[PDB]
Amino acid sequence: DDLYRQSLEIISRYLREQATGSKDSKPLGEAGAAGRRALETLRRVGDGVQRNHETAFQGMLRKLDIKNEDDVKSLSRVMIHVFSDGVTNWGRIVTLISFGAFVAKHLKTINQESCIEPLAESITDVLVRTKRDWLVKQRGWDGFVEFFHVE
Amino acid sequence: DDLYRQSLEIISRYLREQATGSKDSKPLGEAGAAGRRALETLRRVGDGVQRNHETAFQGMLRKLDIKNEDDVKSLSRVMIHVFSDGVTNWGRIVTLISFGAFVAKHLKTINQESCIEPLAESITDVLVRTKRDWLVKQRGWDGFVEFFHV
Amino acid sequence: RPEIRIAQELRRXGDEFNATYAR
Amino acid sequence: DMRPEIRIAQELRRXGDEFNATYAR
Repeated sequence: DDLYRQSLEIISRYLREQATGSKDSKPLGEAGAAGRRALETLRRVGDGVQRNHETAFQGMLRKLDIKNEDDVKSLSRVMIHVFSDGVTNWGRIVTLISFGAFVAKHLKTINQESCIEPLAESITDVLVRTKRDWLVKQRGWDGFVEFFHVE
Repeated sequence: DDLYRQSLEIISRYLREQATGSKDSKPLGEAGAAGRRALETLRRVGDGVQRNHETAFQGMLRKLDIKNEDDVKSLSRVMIHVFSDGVTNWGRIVTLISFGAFVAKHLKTINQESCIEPLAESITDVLVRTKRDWLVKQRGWDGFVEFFHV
Repeated sequence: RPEIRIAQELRRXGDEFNATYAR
Repeated sequence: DMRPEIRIAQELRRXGDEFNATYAR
């Protein structure tokens, strides 16, 4: 499942660097150039979403009270509910990833960095395994980069 | 103080329309040309700010615990703090007016409509009485309309 | 559930954000 | 008073500046 592996690599890398505050120079292994531009786009757009909704996100995280690995399945349930109206678009997708990055920052703060990888896999699972055909029709991460292109 | 009267009229009308949910056709009285387009712009931009920050605003309103007329002056204190870095721009101003409308909606919900006018006056007081020179340099509400032109 | 309410908030935010790039 | 008002102001200031930048761009 190349699409899952590529997607996990991008989302995992973004959540990791957000939680640590450091952009890893390690090259993308399973993303093939398109992933590099996607991560670059996700940094710009994902960071802006977090700045726009930081206080809202804090309240959501508090209500969810995610403290360990078995709580990540609540973010999975939330994402399923988001898409339950049958609508899919990149704004929704990148808002969920950005909330994921916000949660990862919190997990690192409370010495729960081990939960960041399972969090990323949970997010990628919903995206790729329930929205596969839509992603493929958008040409995957290339469509993501094009959609958020800055003039 | 024409600038105060013009500004109060715009902000008062917007807060009241939001609280009741009904766009009044009553013409603006002391706002001239800029006033008509300003309320139109404030409706578009202000409604979008509230959509963008509804949940954050709800939490803010909860922490402030505004229940009656004495509590209304806390928004003016919040506005003073917002501008304490010496920076002024229309995004800040409209975000504060939009939160004011969000509060006005709440006041109506708890049968405190009498507090909406004092809230509008407190907002207008901070804007006009502490940022007068900046407003005049921006060409007042005409600059507001141009800045947010679509 | 709190999860359903949080989802509605994230969906709304997502759609507002999508619209600034779609046009 | 001072403490919650100051934190709320910082949030509104941030929101205000993020929004301003989408039009001043």
